[PDB]
Amino acid sequence: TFGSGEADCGLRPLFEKKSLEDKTERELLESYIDGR
Amino acid sequence: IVEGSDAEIGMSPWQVMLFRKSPQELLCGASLISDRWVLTAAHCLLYPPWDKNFTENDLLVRIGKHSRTRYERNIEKISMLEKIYIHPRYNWRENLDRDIALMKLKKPVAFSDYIHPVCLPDRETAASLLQAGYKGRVTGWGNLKETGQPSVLQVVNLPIVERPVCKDSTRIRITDNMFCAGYKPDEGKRGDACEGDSGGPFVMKSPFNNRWYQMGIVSWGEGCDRDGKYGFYTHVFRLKKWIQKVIDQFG
Amino acid sequence: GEPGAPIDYDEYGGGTPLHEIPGIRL
Ligand SMILES: *[C@@H]1O[C@H](CO)[C@@H](O)[C@H](O)[C@H]1NC(C)=O
Ligand code: NA
Repeated sequence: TFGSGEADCGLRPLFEKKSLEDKTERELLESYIDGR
Repeated sequence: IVEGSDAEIGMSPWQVMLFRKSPQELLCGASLISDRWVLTAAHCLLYPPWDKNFTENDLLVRIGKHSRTRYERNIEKISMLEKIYIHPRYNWRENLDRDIALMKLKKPVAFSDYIHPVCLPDRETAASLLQAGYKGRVTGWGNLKETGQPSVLQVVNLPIVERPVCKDSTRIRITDNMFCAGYKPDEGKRGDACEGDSGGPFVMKSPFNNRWYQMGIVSWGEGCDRDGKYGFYTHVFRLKKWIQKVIDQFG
Repeated sequence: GEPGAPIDYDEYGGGTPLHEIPGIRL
């Protein structure tokens, strides 16, 4: 069954797997932090 | 993509190019969800009002690409399609409800630094991330302006928009299988998908497990990057039981 | 904060067509 998909899905070889951030992913993360 | 920037090498390794062989032209974007399955918009393959009706042998996919046009030796991989599956309740007559299709590759593609599948959301991921104001990322080789093709893959980050604002923005009937994204006029920033970006992914990075999830498919808009208009995206999570049914029965 | 899309599943059980809108982007 497909289920959750690839055990390794969504982890990029040149970014997450090397502990390196891309140039704008921080903008995404900041938008996921709520206001007051 | 309007008002985006060049993608970084390896930034979107699930990005797929759907290429029409004759004439030789970009058809649409798509995304890699496993070694033999590609996800796209149904209207990229089937849109009778514009005499569009492609079959498996009309197209080829190109995976691992960055340049729009250059052959990328030892980087890109070409694949042929074994079978296309269009959602049986895709509404081409009206509003593109259920604008989703799966494509099975004849041979599985080898993963690499440049080729790697994106995740599909579970229920908690979808609940935690599909909130107004939260940003996703859209990528593609589509036009740079509404009225102009990029040399390499483009990327733009856009916030999800509240459903009443989406509905007010358009004359079209908006269903629960769609969401909209883009900046409002008052927000200053700009950006949108455009022609040629259809079928590509809207992804979000989970702050819980560090993985990228495909929450949307580029579906339709009105113009590109117009004030007071928003792009519409297929709601992948809401259609995920169909995706799984196809992969389980036919994978 | 407000939900951008419903957390549920499409199940079994009109309006203006997209192609009539000037400048529609498909
Ligand atoms: C698409 O093409 C197939 C095969 O040519 C045809 O049988 C089918 O009726 C077409 N679909 C639509 C919706 O026109
Ligand atoms: Na807009």
